[PDB]
Amino acid sequence: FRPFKSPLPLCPFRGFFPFHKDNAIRLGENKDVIVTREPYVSCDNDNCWSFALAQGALLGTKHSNGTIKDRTPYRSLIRFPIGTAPVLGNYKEICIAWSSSSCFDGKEWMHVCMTGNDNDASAQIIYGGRMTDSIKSWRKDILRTQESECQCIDGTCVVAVTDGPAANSADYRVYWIREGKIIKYENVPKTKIQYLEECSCYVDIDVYCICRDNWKGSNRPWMRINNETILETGYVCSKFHSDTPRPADPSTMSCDSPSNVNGGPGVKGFGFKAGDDVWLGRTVSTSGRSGFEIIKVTEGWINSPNHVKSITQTLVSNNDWSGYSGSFIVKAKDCFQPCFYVELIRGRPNKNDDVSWTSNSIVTFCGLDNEPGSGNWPDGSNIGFMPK
Amino acid sequence: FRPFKSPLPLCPFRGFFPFHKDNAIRLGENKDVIVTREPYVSCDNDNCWSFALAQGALLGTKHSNGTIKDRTPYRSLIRFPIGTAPVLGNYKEICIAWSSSSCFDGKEWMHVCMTGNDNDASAQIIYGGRMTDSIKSWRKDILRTQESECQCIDGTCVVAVTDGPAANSADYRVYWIREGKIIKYENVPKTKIQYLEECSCYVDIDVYCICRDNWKGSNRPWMRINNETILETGYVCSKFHSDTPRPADPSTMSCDSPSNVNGGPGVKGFGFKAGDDVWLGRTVSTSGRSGFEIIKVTEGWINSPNHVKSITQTLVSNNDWSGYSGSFIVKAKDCFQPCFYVELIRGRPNKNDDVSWTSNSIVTFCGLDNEPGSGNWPDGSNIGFMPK
Amino acid sequence: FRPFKSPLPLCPFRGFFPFHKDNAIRLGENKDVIVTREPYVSCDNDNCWSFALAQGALLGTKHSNGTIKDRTPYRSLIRFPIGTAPVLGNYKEICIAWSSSSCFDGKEWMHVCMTGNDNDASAQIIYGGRMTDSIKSWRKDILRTQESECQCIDGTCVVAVTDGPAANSADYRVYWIREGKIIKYENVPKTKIQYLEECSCYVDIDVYCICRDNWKGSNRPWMRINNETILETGYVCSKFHSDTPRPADPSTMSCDSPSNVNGGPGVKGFGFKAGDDVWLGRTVSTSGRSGFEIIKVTEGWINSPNHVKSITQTLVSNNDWSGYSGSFIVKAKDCFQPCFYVELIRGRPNKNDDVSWTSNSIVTFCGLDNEPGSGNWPDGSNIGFMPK
Amino acid sequence: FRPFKSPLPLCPFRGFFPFHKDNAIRLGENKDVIVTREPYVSCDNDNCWSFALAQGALLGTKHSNGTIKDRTPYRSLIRFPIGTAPVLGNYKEICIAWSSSSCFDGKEWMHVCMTGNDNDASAQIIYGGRMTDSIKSWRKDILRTQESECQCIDGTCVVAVTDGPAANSADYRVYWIREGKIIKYENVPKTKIQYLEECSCYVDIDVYCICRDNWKGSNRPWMRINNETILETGYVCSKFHSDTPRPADPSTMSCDSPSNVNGGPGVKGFGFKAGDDVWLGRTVSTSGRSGFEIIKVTEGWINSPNHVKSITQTLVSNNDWSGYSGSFIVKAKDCFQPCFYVELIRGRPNKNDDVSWTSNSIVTFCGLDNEPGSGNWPDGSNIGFMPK
Ligand SMILES: *[C@@H]1O[C@H](CO[C@@H]2O[C@@H](C)[C@@H](O)[C@@H](O)[C@@H]2O)[C@@H](O[C@@H]2O[C@H](CO)[C@@H](O)[C@H](O)[C@H]2NC(C)=O)[C@H](O)[C@H]1NC(C)=O
Ligand SMILES: *[C@@H]1O[C@H](CO[C@@H]2O[C@@H](C)[C@@H](O)[C@@H](O)[C@@H]2O)[C@@H](O[C@@H]2O[C@H](CO)[C@@H](O)[C@H](O)[C@H]2NC(C)=O)[C@H](O)[C@H]1NC(C)=O
Ligand SMILES: *[C@@H]1O[C@H](CO[C@@H]2O[C@@H](C)[C@@H](O)[C@@H](O)[C@@H]2O)[C@@H](O[C@@H]2O[C@H](CO)[C@@H](O)[C@H](O)[C@H]2NC(C)=O)[C@H](O)[C@H]1NC(C)=O
Ligand SMILES: *[C@@H]1O[C@H](CO[C@@H]2O[C@@H](C)[C@@H](O)[C@@H](O)[C@@H]2O)[C@@H](O[C@@H]2O[C@H](CO)[C@@H](O)[C@H](O)[C@H]2NC(C)=O)[C@H](O)[C@H]1NC(C)=O
Ligand SMILES: *[C@@H]1O[C@H](CO[C@@H]2O[C@@H](C)[C@@H](O)[C@@H](O)[C@@H]2O)[C@@H](O[C@@H]2O[C@H](CO)[C@@H](O)[C@H](O)[C@H]2NC(C)=O)[C@H](O)[C@H]1NC(C)=O
Ligand SMILES: *[C@@H]1O[C@H](CO[C@@H]2O[C@@H](C)[C@@H](O)[C@@H](O)[C@@H]2O)[C@@H](O[C@@H]2O[C@H](CO)[C@@H](O)[C@H](O)[C@H]2NC(C)=O)[C@H](O)[C@H]1NC(C)=O
Ligand SMILES: *[C@@H]1O[C@H](CO[C@@H]2O[C@@H](C)[C@@H](O)[C@@H](O)[C@@H]2O)[C@@H](O[C@@H]2O[C@H](CO)[C@@H](O)[C@H](O)[C@H]2NC(C)=O)[C@H](O)[C@H]1NC(C)=O
Ligand SMILES: *[C@@H]1O[C@H](CO[C@@H]2O[C@@H](C)[C@@H](O)[C@@H](O)[C@@H]2O)[C@@H](O[C@@H]2O[C@H](CO)[C@@H](O)[C@H](O)[C@H]2NC(C)=O)[C@H](O)[C@H]1NC(C)=O
Ligand SMILES: [Ca+2]
Ligand SMILES: [Ca+2]
Ligand SMILES: [Ca+2]
Ligand SMILES: [Ca+2]
Repeated sequence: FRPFKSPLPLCPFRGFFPFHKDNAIRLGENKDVIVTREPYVSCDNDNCWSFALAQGALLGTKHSNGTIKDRTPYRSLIRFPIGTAPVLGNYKEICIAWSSSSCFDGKEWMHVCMTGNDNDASAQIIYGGRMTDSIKSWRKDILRTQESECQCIDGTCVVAVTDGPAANSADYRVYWIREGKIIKYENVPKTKIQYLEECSCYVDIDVYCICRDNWKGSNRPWMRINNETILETGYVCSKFHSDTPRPADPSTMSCDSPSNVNGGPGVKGFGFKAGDDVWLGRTVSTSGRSGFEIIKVTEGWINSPNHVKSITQTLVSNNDWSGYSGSFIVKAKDCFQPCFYVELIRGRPNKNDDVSWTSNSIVTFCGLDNEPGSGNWPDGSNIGFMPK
Repeated sequence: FRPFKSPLPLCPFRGFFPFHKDNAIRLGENKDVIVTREPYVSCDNDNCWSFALAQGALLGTKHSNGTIKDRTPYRSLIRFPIGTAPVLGNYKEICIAWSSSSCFDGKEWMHVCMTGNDNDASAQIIYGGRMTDSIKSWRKDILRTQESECQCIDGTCVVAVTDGPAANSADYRVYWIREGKIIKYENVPKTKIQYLEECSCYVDIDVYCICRDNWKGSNRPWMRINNETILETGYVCSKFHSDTPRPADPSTMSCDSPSNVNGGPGVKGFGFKAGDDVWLGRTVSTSGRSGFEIIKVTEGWINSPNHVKSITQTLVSNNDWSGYSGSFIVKAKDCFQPCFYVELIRGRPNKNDDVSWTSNSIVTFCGLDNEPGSGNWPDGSNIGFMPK
Repeated sequence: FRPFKSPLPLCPFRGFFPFHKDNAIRLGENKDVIVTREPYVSCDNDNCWSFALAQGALLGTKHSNGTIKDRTPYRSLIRFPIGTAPVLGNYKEICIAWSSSSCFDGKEWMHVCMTGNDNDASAQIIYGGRMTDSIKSWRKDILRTQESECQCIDGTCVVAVTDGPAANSADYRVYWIREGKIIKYENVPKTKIQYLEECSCYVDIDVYCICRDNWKGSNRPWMRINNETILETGYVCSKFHSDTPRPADPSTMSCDSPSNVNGGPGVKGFGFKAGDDVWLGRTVSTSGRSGFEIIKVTEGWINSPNHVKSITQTLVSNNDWSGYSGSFIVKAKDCFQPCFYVELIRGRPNKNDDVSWTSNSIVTFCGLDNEPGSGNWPDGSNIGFMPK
Repeated sequence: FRPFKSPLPLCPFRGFFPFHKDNAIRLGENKDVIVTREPYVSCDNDNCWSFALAQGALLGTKHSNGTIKDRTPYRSLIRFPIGTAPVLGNYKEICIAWSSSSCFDGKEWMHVCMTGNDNDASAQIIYGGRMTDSIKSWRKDILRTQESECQCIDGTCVVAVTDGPAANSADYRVYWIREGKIIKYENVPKTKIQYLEECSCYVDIDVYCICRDNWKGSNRPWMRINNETILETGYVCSKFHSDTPRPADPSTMSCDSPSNVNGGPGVKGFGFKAGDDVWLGRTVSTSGRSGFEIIKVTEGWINSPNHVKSITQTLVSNNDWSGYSGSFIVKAKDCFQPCFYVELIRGRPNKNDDVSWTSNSIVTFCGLDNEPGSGNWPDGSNIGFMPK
């Protein structure tokens, strides 16, 4: 018997520390590793797990040629031990999916899995391994979800779902799901947020989601959500923006609207509110998906003339490829510890990755109330050693 | 402590949704995957599992040459995580078998495994991992069983077993087995059913089995069974037939006899009675094992002038190979959810699959009381990429 | 909490039925499988397991060349799921060993593992994964044990151990071990038995062991043992002998001494006393390790003029290689079910197995009180397909 | 519910016996095995486990070229079943690490993982799978730890940590950690010990650590520690030294200071105090990392004119490569059994290992109060068979 996960505050932290790293591309040199992208991490009562969207092919085989393609019927959400490379001998297949989210409610896993035609997709809700509910595409344009962990409070899980065009109009919703049954949904208000995709969420009493505006905002949109409703929305105030591409630091402080510059295409990313301050992950490059750093911006959560980057940890050098990044939480004593993963994409379309496939490895970090050291934890593969 | 599975009704449903897909042939390009055919799915209290008859060889090796052959001593029933490809690092060997059925009674797994010479086979009954009973061939002509899950109610498992020629006379029986001990059997009445093989069964209070007539019927025979006896028998009334080959729609309504057209060879398939209606899986082709669709036929379970195909979901295109299909159930709150798998056969004898082996992948779907979208989930292998 | 295994009688049986088969050599064609020999089977409360002496090399690699050699420091007792091929992704290493025995006492596994120099070996006793005791070679000539499961009654495990020359003098002992601690040993009386090695044991209230005389007896020596002492000894009375080599049927009835013909080298084998009758496994060939059959000899356990082979099941044809065979038991309701495995050796020194390695696969059978069918379950590998 | 491990005495023993051996290099001939070094063993309530620092590459692949390098971001502490080779299908990734220690407190695993830049490393403390605390490099010169198991008494784990130069000044500390939270640390007194690295520890009521002086001592430094503080320190009195390199036997008795001869570079090793006597592991060679033997020195723990080598077991011949060695304990009834592992390094820089990689296999031994036999258990690989 296990209770449902509760609404705990975020633990205090002052830096991020290297946790797990899978070295999946390096370890895939002899064709053992499953091709993936859009990885994330989520934990149950006992263990943290790696999740990713597999491509139904082994890295370096002929079927891996062309895996830059985002949506195929051969993509499945898979789970494998955290920090391990995904191989046929260690993975589990969760569901057929080209977009997904997963979260553990304290008793069972819930997953949200989208698959099917772009104009007629459906999301399958899996709870305790059983398919319990579904969502039908209502805008017939790539029904899609977080690509990282959802969050559950007192038995009700909250997940962000989008249907509609990129870089233009589109519907953005939150769904509330309890024991695998959809309870209700809300259309996200568009008073502030103009575009929202690929939300990265965590719990700090309430659920906070920091997402991707792929049209007009180089600043990230966000929502605060509880077990019943959407409480607040906005864009991250920080004049130091954290999407990619983005303007050079320092840029504009826009708490209530997109920056209206360098809006697309964006990249999935995350952040953590801490009092009036905010921590934001971002690529080191302002233009491309290279490097990864996390910054703390003093008073960055609020409207203030005092935004300053008080801390910058460079975790993946700008000479190394990155990709999506997302938040996850780990229960501590009476608080949730903030953690994140970084997707390290290798292959197409990265300049000079002369192989025909596209895949990734993973690195992860967790927050502690201690001072960090420094290092660099990139994918580490020599692309010239790899089967093409 | 777990109770025996009970006689629950089928859940309401109005469409089928993509669940798990293993992409086993694609993932087998580098010779990691075990050669199989006749797969199925069955679930215990905690997990659903893939089962299949392995061929005692890895795909693309020299020993895989000629695996079109149905019965050898090197075939074993194996189990592997649902939606995963079967590899040496993840499989379990259940028993030596070239025909099988498995079901979980709420406490333990039962398996029925036939092996040996065509004219002197025996079925081994395995219960909780121990060999507990057996059936000796009494007609000395390929003693054989469902190739999908059996069903257990209140501790008594029911399984269909056949001994005798194809496309001609033969004995068809149901066996009742409790904690691995055979309690009784009955010869299936031949008042209506003329041929019965490869039953696909599920629970809707009672056990319903929809099977394969490989001689005179393009319509499928069926039985309703409880923990003690056979309650009813017939052929599916639907004027839209669901075996392969079969006449073009619309055909004859034959509730009580084979259609007497396009009788053989047939293919293993399934259906679900829903009130007076029936859902039937079938190949898209009326002649060959290509494509897969499921249809709902209004009043298709009964004698009626009003049969109409109210819903048709095309799940595997007619340009893609299919194969056997079968039902399985998953316990929900107070009902059983109807699900099915489709075997996607690649290799011999499929036209233009120029390899020497025969194997399959798996895709699965479950029923929900929601409207589905649309898509296509075929095997997906480029046969020209495969080791021959 | 689990009780110690009790002294139950053997279940009634009238035939043997195919259980698990690993097809390990066939599945090893692509170099995935660990080289082994001297396999056996033993079960705990929940599962049966395969055990074997690995050679510290993968089949078909350069390190597999020369693995006909019996004793090296690179041999370990390994365990893997019953009926699966042993691969790096599924095995467990139990202990360093070039001779072993294992048994489960109802609570924990005990293993006996010999390794080291031929003239200074030691046996390590492992209990619940901990090394708890040891036996030092006292004759300095290949201290060695059963190569199949030992037996435990009411917490005391019994295992046969030999030290000394082949085809000549030597010490034969039984050891009693409780929770991994050696309690006592006895030198086996030489009033009847003249040579004893590689005992195959089972429980029928008491422990019965049927062993290998490698010097003067083509008939098999046997012992009856309880939790304190050796109760009786003899040679199997049956005038149909069951070692290899052996005289043609019918031969001499020798209840109390070796046959004094075709004495060596012998092969590990087994049998089951059933009332006054006996079941004996044997190679089909009277000269070599080819084929496998089991016979029932009426009144074969006793001195009688009425010995007749009432049943003969041929399980591996004489055209196929066999090897060691041994008994194991599986708890049923209030009796122990008799089962056995057969080692199917491929490679050196088998005529026309033109490879440089030596390894095996496994097939297993269990007894039921039903009539069997017939079949053939040999290794099944085409040696010409194998890496040499 | 499990209690914390208690302060038990060491069991009596008079010799060491072969336990588990992985044969990892032999089994890695076909590129299945993960490249490692700095292995060790540690046990929980149920099982013993192998741990090692992986190099994020498979043995014999192009990424394995150059793995002699000690510290990279691609190194992770991994865990795999004891005596098995580490492969993608069986390993778990514990944390990112180029130096580590692990121990089980009776309830959960704790790990200490150092990674990052040489001049700015941090140690992450993992407890029950969660990152709970950290240590920041305070001397900015390769913050580092035991490379073998730490020890926990009554819930408080003790681990030795070093920061600073080799063969010169440096800080050496002990940290006390409880449920993953750092409680306190102490700088090790330098009244006797002048250099301390890579401590091998065990429990004999208190924690005893025997370590490596890499500057001035061919004799090994040691500490005795309890759940609150450092109790005593010294160098092992034995006039037979046990580091590598070292003077030939017999050398100087130095209980309170380094020998001041053959001081560096040293090698990680271990020993066990037994009354006034001491057991010491050492390479057979006095100059290089070849062979392995363990000696008992009568009165070797104390200042005495009577030091004599009463027992010498040669476990790996001087013709075979060895490497690091370390202690671990296994709970027996009311005492802890002393055990050890030996790292068997193959590849660079070993003379005539003409491959581009560096890796290891493992062999292990445990102490019993019985007389041992003799044997040789080296790595066993033919380096000429290996992919380079
Ligand atoms: C939603 O959860 C509340 C409990 O959580 C509190 O209120 C939330 C809206 C949010 O602010 C959390 O951080 C708070 O901790 C549930 O409220 C309980 O309802 C039951 C039944 O009415 C009642 O017996 C309890 O007193 C309430 N508990 C508390 C602490 O107020 C509420 O039912 C949840 N709603 C849904 C739709 O599940
Ligand atoms: C990656 O694949 C491309 C494309 O392969 C072709 O189209 C695929 C959909 C499939 O049908 C393949 O069988 C086809 O070959 C490869 O580019 C092709 O290379 C072949 C052989 O050299 C050549 O005949 C074609 O003209 C090429 N087609 C195109 C459009 O460029 C490419 O070589 C593959 N990359 C690697 C590293 O193998
Ligand atoms: C078969 O099962 C019944 C219980 O199931 C009911 O009857 C079946 C035939 C079928 O119609 C199900 O859908 C029904 O739910 C067992 O009947 C029980 O028998 C015991 C012992 O006699 C008696 O104490 C109970 O009252 C009965 N329970 C009910 C609900 O009637 C019957 O024993 C089973 N038969 C066998 C051979 O196992
Ligand atoms: C698949 O196998 C066939 C048949 O192989 C032959 O018969 C088998 C039972 C076994 O004994 C094999 O060793 C035999 O070679 C292969 O067809 C044969 O190919 C060989 C080599 O080219 C040729 O000498 C024979 O004449 C062929 N035999 C026949 C009856 O056609 C076939 O090539 C294999 N397919 C693949 C893709 O390897
Ligand atoms: C050996 O086991 C007996 C119990 O088993 C019975 O006697 C054996 C020798 C054998 O014949 C079995 O088949 C029988 O079932 C133990 O006897 C018990 O001893 C305890 C302690 O003295 C006593 O309280 C019980 O009454 C005895 N039980 C029975 C059924 O007689 C005996 O202790 C065992 N000996 C050893 C050395 O472990
Ligand atoms: C199996 O091995 C033999 C022997 O290999 C030689 O001795 C071993 C102990 C080891 O030192 C190897 O490196 C040696 O090569 C092989 O027979 C040898 O083959 C080589 C190469 O053709 C030849 O130079 C030697 O003269 C042969 N030695 C002997 C004694 O015959 C044999 O070829 C191997 N078998 C296979 C299938 O590879
Ligand atoms: C450290 O452990 C002691 C108990 O262990 C004893 O003392 C150690 C220093 C060491 O010598 C061991 O070998 C001994 O077995 C803890 O002492 C207990 O403290 C509690 C709370 O004050 C008290 O109720 C008990 O009486 C003490 N138990 C004993 C046996 O004396 C002590 O608390 C531990 N200290 C820390 C910092 O955790
Ligand atoms: C092991 O690696 C060395 C070095 O490889 C070179 O440097 C690496 C960092 C990486 O950049 C590689 O791609 C480089 O090739 C190999 O030595 C090189 O061999 C190549 C090919 O023969 C040659 O062109 C270079 O001159 C060599 N470089 C040096 C410094 O020697 C070496 O061959 C590898 N060993 C094995 C067994 O493959
Ligand atoms: Ca943007
Ligand atoms: Ca038909
Ligand atoms: Ca003999
Ligand atoms: Ca030194």
